[PDB]
Amino acid sequence: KDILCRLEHTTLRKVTANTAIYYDPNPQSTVVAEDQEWVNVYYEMPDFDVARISPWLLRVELDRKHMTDRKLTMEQIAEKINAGFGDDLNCIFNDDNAEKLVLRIRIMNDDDVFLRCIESNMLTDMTL
Amino acid sequence: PGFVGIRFCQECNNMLYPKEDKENRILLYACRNCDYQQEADNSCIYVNKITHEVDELTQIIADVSQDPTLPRTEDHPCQKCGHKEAVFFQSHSARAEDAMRLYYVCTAPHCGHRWTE
Amino acid sequence: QEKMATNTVYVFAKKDSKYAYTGECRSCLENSSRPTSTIWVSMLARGGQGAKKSAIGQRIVATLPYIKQEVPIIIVFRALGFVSDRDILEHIIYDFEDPEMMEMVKPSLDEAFVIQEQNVALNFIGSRGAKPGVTKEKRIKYAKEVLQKEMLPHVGVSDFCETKKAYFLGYMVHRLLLAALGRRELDDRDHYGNKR
Amino acid sequence: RKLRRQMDIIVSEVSMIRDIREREIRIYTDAGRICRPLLIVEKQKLLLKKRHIDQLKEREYNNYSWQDLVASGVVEYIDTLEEETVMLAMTPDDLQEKEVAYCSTYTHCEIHPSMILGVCASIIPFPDHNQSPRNTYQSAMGKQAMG
Amino acid sequence: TVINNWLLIEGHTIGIGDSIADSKTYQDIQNTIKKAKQDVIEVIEKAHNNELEPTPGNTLRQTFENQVNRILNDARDKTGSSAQKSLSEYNNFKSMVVSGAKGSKINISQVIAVVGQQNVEGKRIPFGFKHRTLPHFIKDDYGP
Ligand SMILES: [Zn+2]
Ligand SMILES: [Zn+2]
Repeated sequence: KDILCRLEHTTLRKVTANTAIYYDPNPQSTVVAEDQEWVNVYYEMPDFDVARISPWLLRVELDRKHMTDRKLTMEQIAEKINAGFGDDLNCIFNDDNAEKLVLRIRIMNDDDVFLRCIESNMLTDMTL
Repeated sequence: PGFVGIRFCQECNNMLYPKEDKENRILLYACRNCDYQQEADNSCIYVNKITHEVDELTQIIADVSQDPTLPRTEDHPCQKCGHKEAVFFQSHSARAEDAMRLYYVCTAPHCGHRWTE
Repeated sequence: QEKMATNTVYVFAKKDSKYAYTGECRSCLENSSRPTSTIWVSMLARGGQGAKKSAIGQRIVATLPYIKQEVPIIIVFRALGFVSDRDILEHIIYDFEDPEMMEMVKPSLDEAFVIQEQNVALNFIGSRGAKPGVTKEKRIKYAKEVLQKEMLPHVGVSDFCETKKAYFLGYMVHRLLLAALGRRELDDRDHYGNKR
Repeated sequence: RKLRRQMDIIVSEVSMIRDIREREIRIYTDAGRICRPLLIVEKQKLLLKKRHIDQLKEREYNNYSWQDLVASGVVEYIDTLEEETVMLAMTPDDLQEKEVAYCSTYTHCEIHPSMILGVCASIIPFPDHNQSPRNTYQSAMGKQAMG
Repeated sequence: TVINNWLLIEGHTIGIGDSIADSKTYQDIQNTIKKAKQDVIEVIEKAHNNELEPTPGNTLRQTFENQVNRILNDARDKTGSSAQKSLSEYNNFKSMVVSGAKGSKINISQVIAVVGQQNVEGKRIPFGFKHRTLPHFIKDDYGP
């Protein structure tokens, strides 16, 4: 099964449950009812300004079933996204506290639909 | 979460488009034909359900109880009106028909209740 | 001799072409010397991006008779004298309480927000025809002639048949959307209710 | 349908189809549709009563034809679109008597199953006991027999 | 030459007496058909109530389709075997099959016991009408 997962072409689309984009200009007061933001709250990763200044974000929720079957973790997906997108993107994942597997993606510093374009370009050919 | 609907203008009745406020850091719906602005209701401007967990009972209509070619049962009474007879059928849809789920529609007149077994 | 049933909307799947689901209606008015003229209402597939850094959604595009280019649906609806996006959406999607279908039609609606006038819409209709136009003049009339006597003769060929043709084109687009959703199954070319 | 079972306004060939799952009702009056007559089952009961047979045996005397039975609202022509929305009984001796019920919601009844065959497949004795390729080959040969 | 000229003395035929089994064999065939039909019906009632679980590798509809085809193929094979145990060594179908001159055991099974499942494109008869194969059947009828 491990070799089977290491051979099959697994995109982000086959693993994601649903996705959406939001406008959350204050990560401290995230509008999407999560306190895992403690990371950003105490993160010294560039706060905003030229960084998380992008208020719009990509909130994508994974399912537990395909993450279990493909033998994947949140950190591996985040690392693949970071490697494929450089430092233009910021990814914050979710620990194994609930079944809701959350990836929040922000633009690091065309305007707003570019996030949707890279959402399509990330569902298509990430090659996890 | 939930779906996002198309916002509409009030003057020229075209589609409103999302944009940011550089001053107050809020989302505003703005037209492109005219110059009209509206305060947003939610942060979710785009959504995409990919796992496709849809409530099939919404797509079910009550009038399908009048179909003679649907099979009936007196084994499952209606929860609302207590009528003992109800028709049952499959999903009848794509992005579906991988699981054989029965959907019941009570055939009693002027109740039209549907449910899932 | 068998033939496909005329004046009936069908939704097929050209799985090899660039279109996900293609609708058609071999429209032929009874007791009309002219033959049938099939209109296609196709949806560009490109399930992901439209080979662009901006083209997100799938765009619905119509193949009209005597017009060689893939005309957008919204262009035709504007060319029928329906300028508002709200009115076109009324004619296409009959419920405003199912946001999923509106979201699916959103990219096609957002392709042609540049063209807002009936004049410009008809000018774009006349552009790239089987008989190309000379100037702004004699090309508006050719596009009007195509929209009057070429597509959908079964809903009527008259000056007051603009709104009936708009209703039937909205029905075609709505059935294509239902096929793209799967709420209605695709149509069979060998079902003998589809043949004459 | 009540007008078609009486031939008041709508011709017998015209077909109504009520799409029930999706709210549509389409009436076809085209020239080229292919239909076939079927009995009409009101109640699990047939509308072809004994009096119809009594008036039908005595043809050339009562001038009671097939068209009179069509006008009586007993048989009607069902085309292929309308077959998608009809519950068709195969034979009345089996599918109107109470049993462990199959549907008990029949609308039409087939006149006789042997009328599904063509002209050359109708001259085959016991064609259901054969194999289908053999029936096809006999249909080919039967238009070739000397006579 | 010599085998034909002996066949003149012996004689070989085939008839309707070679296609009829005794009533005990017919009872066995009908009992097997009834048991398999009831098994298919109870598999269907398991599938409706979501009590059928999907086989790893395919959808639930096909776990169902695999189950139904497996049951019907088992019925066909069992009925064929129970039919071909009752030739009484003079049946001319067995005379031609055992020699291998013309026919096989499948032809004997189809003539005597049961024709079996009919297939189009390797699967069962598709729903040409709206969710039914013929207008005589109720909609969404996955029975035999
Ligand atoms: Zn406006
Ligand atoms: Zn009820």
